[PDB]
Amino acid sequence: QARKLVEQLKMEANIDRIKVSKAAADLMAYCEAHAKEDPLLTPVPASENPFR
Amino acid sequence: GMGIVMSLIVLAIVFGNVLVITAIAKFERLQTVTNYFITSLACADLVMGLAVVPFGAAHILTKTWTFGNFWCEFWTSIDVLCVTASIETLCVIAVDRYFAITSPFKYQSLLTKNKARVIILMVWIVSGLTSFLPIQMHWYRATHQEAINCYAEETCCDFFTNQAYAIASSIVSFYVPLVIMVFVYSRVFQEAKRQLQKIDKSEGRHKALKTLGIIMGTFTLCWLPFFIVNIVHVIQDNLIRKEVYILLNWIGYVNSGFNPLIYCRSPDFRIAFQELL
Amino acid sequence: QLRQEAEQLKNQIRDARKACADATLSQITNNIDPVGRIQMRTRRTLRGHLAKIYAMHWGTDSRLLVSASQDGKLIIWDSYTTNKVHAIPLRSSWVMTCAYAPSGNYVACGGLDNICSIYNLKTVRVSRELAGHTGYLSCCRFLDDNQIVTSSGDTTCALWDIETGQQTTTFTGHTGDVMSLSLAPDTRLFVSGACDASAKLWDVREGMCRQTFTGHESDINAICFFPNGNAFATGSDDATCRLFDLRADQELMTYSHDNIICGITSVSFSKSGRLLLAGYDDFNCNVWDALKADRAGVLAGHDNRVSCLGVTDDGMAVATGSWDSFLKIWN
Amino acid sequence: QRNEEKAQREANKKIEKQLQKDKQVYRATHRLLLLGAGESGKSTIVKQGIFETKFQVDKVNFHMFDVGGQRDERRKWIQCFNDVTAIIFVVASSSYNMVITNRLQEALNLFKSIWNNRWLRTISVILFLNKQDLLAEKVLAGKSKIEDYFPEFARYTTPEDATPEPGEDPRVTRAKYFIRDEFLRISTASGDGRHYCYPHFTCAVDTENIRRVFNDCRDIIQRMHLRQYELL
Ligand SMILES: CN[C@@H]1CCc2c(ccc(O)c2O)[C@H]1O
Repeated sequence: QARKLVEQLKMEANIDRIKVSKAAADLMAYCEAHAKEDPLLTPVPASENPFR
Repeated sequence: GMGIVMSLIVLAIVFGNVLVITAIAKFERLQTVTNYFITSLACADLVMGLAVVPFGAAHILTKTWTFGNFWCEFWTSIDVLCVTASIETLCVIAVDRYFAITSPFKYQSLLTKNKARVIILMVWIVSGLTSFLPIQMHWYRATHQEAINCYAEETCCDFFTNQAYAIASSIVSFYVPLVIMVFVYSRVFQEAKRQLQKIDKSEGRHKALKTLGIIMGTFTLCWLPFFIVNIVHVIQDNLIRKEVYILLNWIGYVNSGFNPLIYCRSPDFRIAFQELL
Repeated sequence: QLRQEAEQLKNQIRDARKACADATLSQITNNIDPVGRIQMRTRRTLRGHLAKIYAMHWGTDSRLLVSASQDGKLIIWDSYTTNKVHAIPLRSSWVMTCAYAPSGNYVACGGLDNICSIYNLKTVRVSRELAGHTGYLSCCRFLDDNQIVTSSGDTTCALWDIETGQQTTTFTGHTGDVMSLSLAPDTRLFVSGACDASAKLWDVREGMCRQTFTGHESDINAICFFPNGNAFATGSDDATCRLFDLRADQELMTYSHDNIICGITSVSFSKSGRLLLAGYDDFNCNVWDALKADRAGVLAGHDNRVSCLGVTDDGMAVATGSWDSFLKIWN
Repeated sequence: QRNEEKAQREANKKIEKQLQKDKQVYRATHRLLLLGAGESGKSTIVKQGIFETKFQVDKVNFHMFDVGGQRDERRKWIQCFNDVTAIIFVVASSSYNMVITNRLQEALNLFKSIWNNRWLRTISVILFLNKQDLLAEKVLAGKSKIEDYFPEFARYTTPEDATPEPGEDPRVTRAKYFIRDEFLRISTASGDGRHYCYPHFTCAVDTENIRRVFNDCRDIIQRMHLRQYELL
């Protein structure tokens, strides 16, 4: 069963991966861009709120 | 002097009962079949501490009932109703514990919230019928001249009652619940002892006595001395003085304040009290 | 020979992931303003379950949600009016998962019976009973009205075809009992965490494991997928929640505190991805700022442990289901 | 939109009535978990992916949910059985020498794991020591002594307060009580009165097992109620 494991590890060995800085910047940009349409982050006005 | 201690008693009763009621109401985990009876008992003790005790303290200190005769009769009826409701609710709680311990498999079927509401309502209707109906319809009115003079004058109020009503009220309020509670708690003590012996026999390698001692001792030492003299003063006219009667009545009143300290102590109730305070 | 090659490959993976660490996420994020205190109050409390609840799933309309409990019943609520639209009895009393189809016509459930039951709401009979899993099911999700993905305790995840009722493909090579599963918004990929610390990323169409993340130390009880589609946060039993990145291949941040020592049972993300809401065994949920790993609030209305947590597609409401058989919807 | 709301409210009322009926049904029954070892003899007991057996005694409904297969050392599913009335544990007391660590030691480890579980910090365990006849045959006639596989047996002496069978040998009673005490030590060490262990010596031919389970469940609920009111 070691052959399957080593083959899987070899398959997972070579993937083009970006630097952590770029990924963190992308996540920050996504969080900032869509922050306006977040009822939980910014409380919705009492009017048009479905529950209250 | 006397005003300070009575005010403290009123404050303690009201505070404890409102804490118990709000702890049951606010927290959903505290709502249980037994806790419905606990809530009924707390409501009885709270209406006690609100109407029965402050008015009695005012009557004692002022030495005159400044309120109307109708208000005097209403206060007496509320007093009887609260006392009998509290004692019968204690009896119902004892019966619920007895049914939970003695017959555990059928306890779930026997006790239900819908059925518990019926039990509480029946207890309160019995209390109402035994308190309001005879007093308001003036069936408790005595016949001797002293009672006529006391009740004719609206300035002063003292409890003068017939032999029949006094005996019936005592039996309905205390003695029958006393018998029921003594029987059921002797039984649950017997199962507790048997379970302790079984545990000792299985795992060879006190608490029930203390708990039942508190539960029965506070109730007996609070209400039995009052009801003995309640019967006696009817049996012998000159045996019991008014001051002793009132003192024992207030000793019985203090049971309402003492009651949450013994019936509402538990990890869940302690946590709820800590959260509220 | 083979073991030495595997060890060398693992060392190569560790070295490659080390070289990608240009800067920690906290270093970049510390400049941006904090979210601030977040206060959420229970708007709706859903009552009617007898025993403990394990799973819930918000409908695509954000109006209907389905909850599963050990009662053997699958109650479908209406969150706005607090009305039970359907109450589906189940053949097996023990269930551990539930799902809501995107179309709203189908609902699935599963548990210790090793069988995934799919119910047809619009017709509440059992549309199909899916058998083939050796162990208990832990989580189910709907790709479409015909494809369902189930994660079981036999250390294998499977993709079924509802009409055919057979495993179209089986995801193997996982060393622990899979506990939670989540889908990408494009439904091309999905992730799964198991008892073993590693959490894997799969490809639905091909059926192979693209990537593996092993940052945790204990059982992976919960998993959620970032709305962007390039990250996913896992909740484990070691009182830590960690944010992994598919493109970076290693963790970015670790959400934990010394005060809390209980495991995490359910995790979810807000619509913008800023707030990571995680359930806990310490009887209440925590709201984590996903960007700075700073807690923003608590949800302390539950009496028993929180077993499931979810956020509506519209993002308006957060519903948590606990073991006290009470569903509470926060906002 | 009022008609739709009224219809939905009527559906809610019907569902609530059905839920109340099912609530009465659910509270009526008692749930038990059978968690014996494969060799211990779960089949013999259950004769009198998950197997459910519904048996009622004295108008009390018991449901015994015995997990089938799922042969995993790690037991995540055990947290599901947090509300069961009792956990019925079946152990083969005649397997003190079988290796397929010994079987008895594996059962001891499993019992210790069940006892020391955060979710099972209240659930009591009913212990059945099956295959009593085989244990007696091995101890009496067999040349393999339990002392070799259990070193602590040498210093062990039979309890003064014991209940030997009407026709039973001394040495086999010593062995049986030692095997019982092995589980009882684990039972007594951890649990501080919330849950207890009920060790019963079961034989394959015994038919009173249902009565034993009924009595043990009654004792469990009685002790739970007594401890709730601080009477024990
Ligand atoms: C005015 N004080 C009353 C008079 C008689 C009485 C009381 C309480 C309970 C009863 O069953 C009674 O019959 C006393 O509190």
